Amino acid sequence: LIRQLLERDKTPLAILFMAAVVGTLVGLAAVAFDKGVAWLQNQRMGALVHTADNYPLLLTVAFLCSAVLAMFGYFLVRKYAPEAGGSGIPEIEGALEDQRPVRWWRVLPVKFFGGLGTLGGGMVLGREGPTVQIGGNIGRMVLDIFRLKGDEARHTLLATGAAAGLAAAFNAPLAGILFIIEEMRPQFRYTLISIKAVFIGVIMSTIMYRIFNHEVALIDVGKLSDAPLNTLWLYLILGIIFGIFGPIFNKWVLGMQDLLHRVHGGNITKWVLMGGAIGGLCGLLGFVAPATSGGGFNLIPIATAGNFSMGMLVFIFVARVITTLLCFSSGAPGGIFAPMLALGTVLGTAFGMVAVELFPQYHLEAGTFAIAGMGALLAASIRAPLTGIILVLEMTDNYQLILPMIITGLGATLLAQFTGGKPLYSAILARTLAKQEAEQ
Amino acid sequence: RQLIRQLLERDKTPLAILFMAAVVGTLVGLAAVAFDKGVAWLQNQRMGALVHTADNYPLLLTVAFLCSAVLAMFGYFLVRKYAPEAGGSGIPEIEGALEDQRPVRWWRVLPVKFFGGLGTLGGGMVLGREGPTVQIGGNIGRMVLDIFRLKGDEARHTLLATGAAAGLAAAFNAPLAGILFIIEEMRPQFRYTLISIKAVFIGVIMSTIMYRIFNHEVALIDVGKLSDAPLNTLWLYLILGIIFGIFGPIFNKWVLGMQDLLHRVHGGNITKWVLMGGAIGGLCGLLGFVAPATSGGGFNLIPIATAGNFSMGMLVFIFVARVITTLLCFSSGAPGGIFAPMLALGTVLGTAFGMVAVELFPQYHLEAGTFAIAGMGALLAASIRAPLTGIILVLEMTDNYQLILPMIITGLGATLLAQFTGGKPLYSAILARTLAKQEAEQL
Repeated sequence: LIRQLLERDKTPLAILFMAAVVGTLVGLAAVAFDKGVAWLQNQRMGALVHTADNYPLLLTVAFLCSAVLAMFGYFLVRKYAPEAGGSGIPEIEGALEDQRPVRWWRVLPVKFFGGLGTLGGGMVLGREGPTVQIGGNIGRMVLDIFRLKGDEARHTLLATGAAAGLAAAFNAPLAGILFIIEEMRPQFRYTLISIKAVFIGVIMSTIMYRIFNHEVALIDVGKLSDAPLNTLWLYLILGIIFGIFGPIFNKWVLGMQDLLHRVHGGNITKWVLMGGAIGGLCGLLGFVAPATSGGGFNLIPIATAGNFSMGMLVFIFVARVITTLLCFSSGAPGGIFAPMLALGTVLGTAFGMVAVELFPQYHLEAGTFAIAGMGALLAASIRAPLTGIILVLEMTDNYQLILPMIITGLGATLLAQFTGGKPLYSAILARTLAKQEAEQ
Repeated sequence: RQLIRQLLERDKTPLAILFMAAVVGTLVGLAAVAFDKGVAWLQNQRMGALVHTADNYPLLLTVAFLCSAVLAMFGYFLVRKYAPEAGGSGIPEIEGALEDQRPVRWWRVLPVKFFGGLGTLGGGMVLGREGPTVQIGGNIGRMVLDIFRLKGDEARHTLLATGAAAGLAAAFNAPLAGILFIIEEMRPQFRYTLISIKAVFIGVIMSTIMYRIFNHEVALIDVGKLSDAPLNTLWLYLILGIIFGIFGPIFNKWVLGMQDLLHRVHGGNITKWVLMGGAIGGLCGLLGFVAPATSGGGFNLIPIATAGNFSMGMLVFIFVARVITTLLCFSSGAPGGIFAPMLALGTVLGTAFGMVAVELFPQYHLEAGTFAIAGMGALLAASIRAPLTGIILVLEMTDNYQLILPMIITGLGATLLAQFTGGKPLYSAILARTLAKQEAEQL
């Protein structure tokens, strides 16, 4: 009696089956990207050990290999795909609506190969941007394979691919679910089946991630002490000092974009030569000191343990802000999410040392502010606290301090609105839509 | 200075909303702490009285029957008079008040939900403390807004939201599930304004602070670290998801039939209603001493059934004689929620399916107790259709965050087979029936 009624409910089960195949296709193409970025990074620095007789020659070999990888990425991006260069999240936030197209023809080779080129070279970016853009474009690709002309299936499978990309870029299933409901809330349908397709995508993508990697947390810090009471106002003070800083590192990106848009003009023969020099200089800076340059997913346990002085922390913070403004605002095919975690961990440790020095009788531990700083800086700069305070907990497993994290996320997202500020993934989207409308 | 004075009075209208959200958070923190201390004192006093007068067995049976029936009649007569809307699940009468449907009364709801809702729950009925305090928060948000007469349109649907969120957060010690409840479950009712979503955060943290002041932070359920679920038994949670998805609309149709089946035993008058409900509360207080895991508050068995073990026949007896008493003690019209009895109904079927799976599948290295954590958030997601709240709510109070993937697996299965098989959310169907009654009593 079920088989005759199954045809009456056929077309939602079609969307569920496409969500189940998206959760395999991305989640395989995410683990392939992660293994590709693990390759030719340790292989790149292992190609450096048999040439230690001439140290400037070693410097120039590191500079040239990072520069040719960045030039490969920028040449593969600035040809065949002007929509690939950037953080990826606005270019599908405008594609959940009918404002920006998802052209999977020439992005899914381009974003993957350019992300390998700009991430194995050692630039500051961190892969969730390419992983979510690849996920959304796979969610658009598989709807072209099995021909479906529904005007809601393409809005459902894009959100399913985005959720299943973010749930494999971070091993964060719950944050992969809530990223759609928080960051892409005005670009969503929620018609009682587009939460189920998102669930199937997140489940299958996390299964295909954990079937290859065996790690309980992407950032391996142990069980820190739980934050007691009568010391959560220090987390509120950290929230205030991040809410002041939030729009400052939201105006700086949009200023550095307009600054670096004129150093090359519009032709790719200057953009490639500028971005290759930027990526090579960042690779040399990563060889010289592997704390100022490099991706965001190093240095977070090293800082949250407390293995840094105050002057080293402020030098790492200044040079890290400079290099994450230089290596992302040039139209790079990488993400700005993980460098925000690096900046948050650095300033959280720099505040935790101060809070331990000033108040000894609170019995503090300077790692807890380093944990809360990422979930506050994401809330201050992208204006999405609910999918930040779980994205920094799904890969840390420090669930005991879950209340000061909400306190500092609230304190960041309040003073990010008291000061005139906007979400970065909406400011970039509105700016490129205004640029496209001014062009056409 | 003059520049910060000019910027201060320009934004005086959202800042007043945030300050009232802080006041609502502190008030529901004090109210829920007083509610938990009241029901704890009532349960401890009743058990101490029965232990003191436990000399002869028929006398001990009769005094334990008269207790939690005198309190039940005091919790029913004070509801059926002065407050015809209080005696329900608490939450749907403010889900129909996030809109403009139901009136948000604080005149005769707070001294009803904090007198009868204390008296019929501290006596030891099946219903949990989740239901009263969310309505207490949503009805004290209007009291906070009406003590200073702000009278804004965006203010009322913000202080009806932060009261519910902070009431849930002070109920189950869950500062994520409080926000996620009225982000996900209240999606057809709550309006995003980018200031209300800050006011809800303010209310949730300022109520969780006033809860963690009085109750020391360990857990609500005493299961520390169960075994993790590897990537070989993840399909086995999906079968329990299918089972709970079938049980989804099979449950809360018994509620739908019982709410109109117990309407014939008393009609509509107060005297036969309170005399039926006194016998119901006395039967439940008797079953809370004859076999003190079949009935009660619903939290006295979850560290027992999750960590330790019952027998299989004992577990199916607990499940059957718990289904037969949850409907009997809730659907009469009592002040109490179906979060905690739903969790108690989920953990027993989870432990029973775990004891089935550890015997029929020996070659999985299965710990049988870890399926009950999935079963709680599976029956909750199947009968309320709020999976994203139901995962994080049981994860806030069991602290087994090492298994978050089988939780989403069984929530997916439960929601999918509760949507394919024709079912409705219970907290929306109760609201639809009460709205139909309100529109039909006039015409």
